[PDB]
Amino acid sequence: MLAKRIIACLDVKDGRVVKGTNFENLRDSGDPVELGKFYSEIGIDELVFLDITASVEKRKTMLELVEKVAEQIDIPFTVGGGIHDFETASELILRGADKVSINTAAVENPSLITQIAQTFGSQAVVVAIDAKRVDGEFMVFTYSGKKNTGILLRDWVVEVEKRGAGEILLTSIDRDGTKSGYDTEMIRFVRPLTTLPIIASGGAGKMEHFLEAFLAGADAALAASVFHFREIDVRELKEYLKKHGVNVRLEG
Amino acid sequence: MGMRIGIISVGPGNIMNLYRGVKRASENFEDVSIELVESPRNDLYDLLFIPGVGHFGEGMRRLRENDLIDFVRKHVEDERYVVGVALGMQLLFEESEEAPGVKGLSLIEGNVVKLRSRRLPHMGWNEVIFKDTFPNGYYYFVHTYRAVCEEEHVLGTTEYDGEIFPSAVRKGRILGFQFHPEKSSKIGRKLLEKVIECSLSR
Ligand SMILES: NC(=O)c1ncn([C@@H]2O[C@H](COP(=O)(O)O)[C@@H](O)[C@H]2O)c1/N=C/N[C@@H]1O[C@H](COP(=O)(O)O)[C@@H](O)[C@H]1O
Ligand SMILES: NC(=O)CC[C@H](N)C(=O)O
Repeated sequence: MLAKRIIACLDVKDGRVVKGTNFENLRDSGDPVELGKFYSEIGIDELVFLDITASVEKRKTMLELVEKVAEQIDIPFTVGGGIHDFETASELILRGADKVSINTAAVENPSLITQIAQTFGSQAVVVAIDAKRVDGEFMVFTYSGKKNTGILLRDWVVEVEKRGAGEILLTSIDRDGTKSGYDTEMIRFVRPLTTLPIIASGGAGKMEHFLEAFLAGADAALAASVFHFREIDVRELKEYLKKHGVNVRLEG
Repeated sequence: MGMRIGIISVGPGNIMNLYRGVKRASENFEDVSIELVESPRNDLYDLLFIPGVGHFGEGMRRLRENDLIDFVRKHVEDERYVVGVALGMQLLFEESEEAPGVKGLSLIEGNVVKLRSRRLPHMGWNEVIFKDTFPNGYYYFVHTYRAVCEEEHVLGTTEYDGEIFPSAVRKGRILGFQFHPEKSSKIGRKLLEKVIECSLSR
């Protein structure tokens, strides 16, 4: 039976993990390759490298990171942040990324989803969706959670499946970084609309929150803050989830 | 006495992931070399991997154009280990619904059919139960099609969405793995080490 996945998201800037971490056991805690290896070692199921960098030098630095990571990592990883066209997505997948995560450029050109899927398969395409309640409606936001597109979440989720996406990374802009819990209402809202796997994102602060996301229908739960500051231990979390009936990958 | 491992590198898909996983599995061995194989102009390897991610038809096409089909057969006939990974495992059989009318390597009797789930591909970590030799646990999968073979050739089984299918197969010294051990963290490394050991010890 398929495992419900625990995913770590690493914010990277200029080929380095932003802030560094609290893992003084590492030789370098801002090195994406060493940190990804550490997460594989402790039981993380997949990695997302999110490039929040703002250089003019950004395409090359992301390519350097994918090549560095693909050299040493032994679990699947997704790269995202500023992937604006097929050409950028292609170089990243060819350099070794298992998936690319696209958001703003997918909204502004939905055929980009199909373009990537047609060359690399639907499994290489993650569409990141940032959503927010506006006047009692779930709306899609682009430009780092910033621009209300006027597009309804239910319309976009369906369109994203038709265009050939392999997976949805669903972030509630209200919960991002608050450690208050995932937006389980939004997850429940999206679950019957699509048969695609849903990655819950934004708000995780405690072990109970990962359980809530799976009860709400997510196939995976992603977190950044709670891992970066070492507030939740991956193995303890997986043990907690298994005692509560969740099928997780927990090896001896 | 040195051990030569070959990895067919014509594709489709990212074959360098398996190359790096195999040399990771090889670090504690000395005198083990790993080579990328794109032509039959080589001496036979002790252990030959057939990787790939893509369409069954494109997998066979690239094996055909680079004159590797008889090279693979020479390994089977000389009782060297041949290991298919992911698409490479499917190429071991006779045909697939993914590529109607395309002939596979036909090294193991059976065929390849679409999984039954309403959600395809089968993608994520799923449990593999082995009859022997390899470690039970969760490996990483990404595939839409599955093998159908006789029970004697089933080496490991996995259940996805109610359907039990062969996630690993064995016929003599031909092995196939439907998952990606090079993307399966610690247990994938122990599986690849065990494959190397199987060919070092007969
Ligand atoms: N930190 C940033 O400055 C930033 N900049 C851009 N992003 C997002 O990345 C994506 C950019 O994609 P493109 O439009 O470039 O394709 C969009 O989702 C942006 O909103 C950013 N988001 C970062 N972290 C978010 O918060 C979640 C973690 O939550 P936590 O467990 O509670 O800590 C992550 O999954 C992300 O959704
Ligand atoms: N993802 C893959 O390409 C695996 C091999 C084959 N195309 C399948 O879907 O089963």
